[PDB]
Amino acid sequence: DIELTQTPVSLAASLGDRVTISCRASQDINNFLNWYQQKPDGTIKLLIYYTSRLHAGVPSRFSGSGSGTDYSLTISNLEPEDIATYFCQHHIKFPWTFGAGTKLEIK
Amino acid sequence: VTDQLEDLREHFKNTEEGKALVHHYEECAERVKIQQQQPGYADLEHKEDCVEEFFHLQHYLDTATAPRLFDKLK
Amino acid sequence: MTAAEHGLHAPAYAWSHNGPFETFDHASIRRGYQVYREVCAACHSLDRVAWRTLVGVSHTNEEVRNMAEEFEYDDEPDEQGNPKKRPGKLSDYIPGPYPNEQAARAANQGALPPDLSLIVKARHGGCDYIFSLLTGYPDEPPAGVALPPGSNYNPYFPGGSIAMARVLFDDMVEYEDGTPATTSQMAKDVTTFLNWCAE
Amino acid sequence: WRTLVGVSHTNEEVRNMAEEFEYDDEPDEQGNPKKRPGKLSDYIPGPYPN
Amino acid sequence: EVKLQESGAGLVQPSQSLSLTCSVTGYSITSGYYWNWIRLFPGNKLEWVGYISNVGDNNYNPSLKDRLSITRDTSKNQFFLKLNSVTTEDTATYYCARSEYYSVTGYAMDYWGQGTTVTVSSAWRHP
Amino acid sequence: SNIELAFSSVEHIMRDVHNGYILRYLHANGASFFFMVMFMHMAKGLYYGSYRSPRVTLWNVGVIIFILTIATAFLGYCCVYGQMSHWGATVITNLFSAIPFVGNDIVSWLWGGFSVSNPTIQRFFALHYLVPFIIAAMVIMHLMALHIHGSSNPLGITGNLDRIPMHSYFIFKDLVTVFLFMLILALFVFYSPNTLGHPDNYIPGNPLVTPASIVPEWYLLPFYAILRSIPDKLLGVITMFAAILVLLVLPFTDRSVVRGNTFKVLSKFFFFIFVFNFVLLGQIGACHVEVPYVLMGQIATFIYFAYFLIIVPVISTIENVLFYIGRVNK
Amino acid sequence: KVEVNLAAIPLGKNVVVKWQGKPVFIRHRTPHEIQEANSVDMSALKDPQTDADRVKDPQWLIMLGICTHLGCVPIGEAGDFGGWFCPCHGSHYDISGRIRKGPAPLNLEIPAYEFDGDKVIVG
Ligand code: HEM
Ligand code: HEM
Ligand SMILES: O=C1C(O)=C([C@H]2CC[C@H](c3ccc(Cl)cc3)CC2)C(=O)c2ccccc21
Ligand code: FES
Repeated sequence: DIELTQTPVSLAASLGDRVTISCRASQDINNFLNWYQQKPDGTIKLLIYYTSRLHAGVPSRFSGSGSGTDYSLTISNLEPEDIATYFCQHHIKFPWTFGAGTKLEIK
Repeated sequence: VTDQLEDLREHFKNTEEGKALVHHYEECAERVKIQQQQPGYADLEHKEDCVEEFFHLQHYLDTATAPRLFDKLK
Repeated sequence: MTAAEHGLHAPAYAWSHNGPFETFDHASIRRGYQVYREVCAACHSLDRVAWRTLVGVSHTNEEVRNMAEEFEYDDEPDEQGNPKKRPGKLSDYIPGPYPNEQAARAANQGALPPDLSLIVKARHGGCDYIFSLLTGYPDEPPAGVALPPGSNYNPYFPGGSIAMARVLFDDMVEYEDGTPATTSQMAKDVTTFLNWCAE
Repeated sequence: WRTLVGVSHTNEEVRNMAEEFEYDDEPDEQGNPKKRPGKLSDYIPGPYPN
Repeated sequence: EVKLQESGAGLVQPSQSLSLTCSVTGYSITSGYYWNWIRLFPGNKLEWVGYISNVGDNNYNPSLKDRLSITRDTSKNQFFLKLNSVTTEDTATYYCARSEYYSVTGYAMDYWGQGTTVTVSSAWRHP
Repeated sequence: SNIELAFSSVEHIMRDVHNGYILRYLHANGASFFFMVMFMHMAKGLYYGSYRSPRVTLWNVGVIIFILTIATAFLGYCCVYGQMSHWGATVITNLFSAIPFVGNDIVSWLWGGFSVSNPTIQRFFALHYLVPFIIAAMVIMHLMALHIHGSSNPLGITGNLDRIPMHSYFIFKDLVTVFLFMLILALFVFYSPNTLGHPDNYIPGNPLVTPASIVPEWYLLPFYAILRSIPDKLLGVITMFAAILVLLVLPFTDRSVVRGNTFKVLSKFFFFIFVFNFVLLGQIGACHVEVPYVLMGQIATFIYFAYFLIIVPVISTIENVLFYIGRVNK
Repeated sequence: KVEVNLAAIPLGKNVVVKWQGKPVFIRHRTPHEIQEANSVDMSALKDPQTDADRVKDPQWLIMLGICTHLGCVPIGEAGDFGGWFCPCHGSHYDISGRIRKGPAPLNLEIPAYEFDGDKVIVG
């Protein structure tokens, strides 16, 4: 059951600058890795599918990338409030598997 | 030589109905600016514009800038 | 249909030839050719019009022989089997600016400038609509109309977004006879000349 | 070329012959010529240019 | 638009059956893509539960395979959880989501339910 | 008739051939006047109830002629090879797909390849040559039917009591309409040569890009309308063709006891609703599939077929009964 | 068979090309646009079909611009469905190239195609 290294184990950041979570698969996943987003009120959304591609509405300042077994999630600026815990799942086979997460608060 | 047409469009913008109608557009052009500074405007989806105005103006111009214009010409 | 998709109705200017008894203004045609030659020839073919056809209308026999030979048409191979050029004859058709459809678009952000020979019939309104699209490039794309990169605004074109930038800017043509080389006089002529071309 | 196929030769046999010659081909995006090998859709070229 | 609406008993007594329901609107259960269950654990970690497809084939998680039963009602445009024999080990928030499928970009859950929180407990509630 | 030279060669006929422009503007404007005059001829036949026994075959054959004239003029249009031409020719070829199963193939055949291409304009030229002789062939049977019963009258009673010989009255009478005909035709041909054509057709046909103003020929419009009025492909086709065929029931549905709207107030009235509907239907053809136009289109179409199928046999049956009780004692 | 330069296609630009005498449509689909396509009711549809079957990568819409009514070439970025309008007898197509309003009985046909580098072989 392919496991994914979420890291840093939730590290906050400053209001006006970027950040960059990352995932690391226990196997080769072939870019089949989406990025999700959990605002504190509970709601979970789509942000990124197939390693690098935006979902409808997620502002262009979101990025994300990777290949083989290592993948990113580069934001541009944390304003106005990207305050949420960003999970990551592989879907190269079954069962699929999210990460630990990476909660993002203010410094 | 002041362009035979430009000149004729000018003179007619500055009659009664020219004033009345250049304004009607300005009121709209202003309204547009106001709507544009706002946040999430690019996703407003039904953004107003003033082509409908513009065209009502040229019609008034055209209707006068046409049977007149051609005699100023060679 | 929104009045923006339609384009604004060009008005009934009063042309020299309008009416059942009205020959063209050949003096006017003569001007349009210059306005044609110096300005729009840069982009626009006029392929179904032949040099000879000008003679007796806008010019005189040599006047058109002169123009004719300023260009090298293809000509039958020498005794060896190798190409050659040659000047033109009155028997010829006024050559296009481009060597094919592609270079026409390459030179225009991928736009295909319409051959003009038939333009005054291949459009509704025609003489008027030709005049108006040429003297109707207003200064700015109306409040709210957001214009693409390399496209202009015209109320007389449908949906304003015309791939042809404005081209009449007073006096850019030196009117040989000595007339106000304006833009509404540079234009009224190429229209009367382009009218001829299609009819 | 195609007309040979099934009569004197076989499909590739004629595809081979075909491409040994560069017919004219539609201009690039710029408006400048180009060659290309032949297709079976072609007519066996003359020795002379005219 | 498309919308997912969770509804069900989120207070289940152990050794029983957790049983949620995900009603949809703005797309159909029987057009295309995938219809999933996913549970969010106390320790804020996410786990894929299983799915019913657009033609109702069941890819379960094998950690929970012996214990569930995804199904659907097609007249009502909704799909169902039935986790048998519940332990506190199962206590977590539950989420329904639609997962698309493309040849190129593979799967992605793009329409998520609002959440329905279950707590395995032997406490008593007024039915 | 080669797809290259085609569009140009007509320009050739225009720019080069001596009196060639007169050749074209006459061919084209004339085709229109053909169609006007033919509608007025078909009108006259409705109004005075010519379609009515013993003249059924007479009538029926004209329905065949009318069909062949549309077929003819269409092909002659496809031969200019402007824009309206290449897309006209696509749709008519495509009406055949509406045919179950085989329909696509028919179209492929009929095209001689992947698209309305070159083997197409070339057959459309050849068939344009053929067919007018078929009309003439047919005009002869049409005149034969006409002959064995002779013409009717704007009174719908028997002629056999006061006949006069076509020479020299009508020969001379017919000469008046003739010159008048040529006059208006002269008017268009020399002064308004395209006040009847679509400017999209001075544009060389292009198989990748349909225009965005698809107005078809005027004499065709009322059918374009009827076609569009139907949100189903197969049914829409059928209903377009049916718009012409239905013309064959007219001698059965006319229930009357007299030939002619002349002494027929209730008949006159709807007869001009019919005419005027038909013109509106035509206006609908010119406008975009916008609102309320679509729904207006739909209603006219109904009115159209209802006039043959419903109004007429109804009204005429009523009108029989007004004629009885409107005099007699008991 | 023909081949397109996918890179030369801006995000949201409609590209037409000559294949088999027909035109072939290629829009570079924005993600908002990708969502519209796949968030729709297949009962509100005449020829009902999942966008994800009609396309391989959802960013690329690839289809023959022949109006399945009587075969015209639909105008791009047109209609009442963010797709295409067919000026011949008003068939409206959406942002996945399928039939919404009009006489067309079918969704704009999807050709055979393979991706390769940023070259797609539309044959
Ligand atoms: C007397 C001068 C000129 C006239 C009358 C003229 C006229 C026209 C006309 C009638 C169109 C057709 C658009 C339509 O009606 O649908 C057109 C388009 C165009 N023209 Fe010109 N033109 C002139 C000069 C030029 C020049 C100097 C250039 C560039 C150097 C140019 C480049 C183009 C291009 C690229 C288009 C394509 C626009 C489109 O596809 O919408 N033209 N022009
Ligand atoms: C090539 C086209 C046509 C030609 C050359 C033609 C010729 C004629 C002529 C010469 C007459 C005698 C003069 C007159 O009564 O008007 C006539 C009458 C008649 N036509 Fe035609 N016609 C044509 C089209 C049609 C069509 C399209 C129809 C019906 C769809 C039709 C049905 C009739 C009928 C029923 C009469 C008898 C009229 C009466 O009783 O006075 N004809 N036609
Ligand atoms: O889409 C059409 C279209 O539908 C017709 C129509 C007009 C009436 C035709 C017609 C055919 C047969 C009969 Cl018996 C009557 C009318 C059918 C095609 C056209 O003439 C046309 C012309 C140019 C561009 C597009 C089109
Ligand atoms: S051909 Fe597109 S609507 Fe009839």
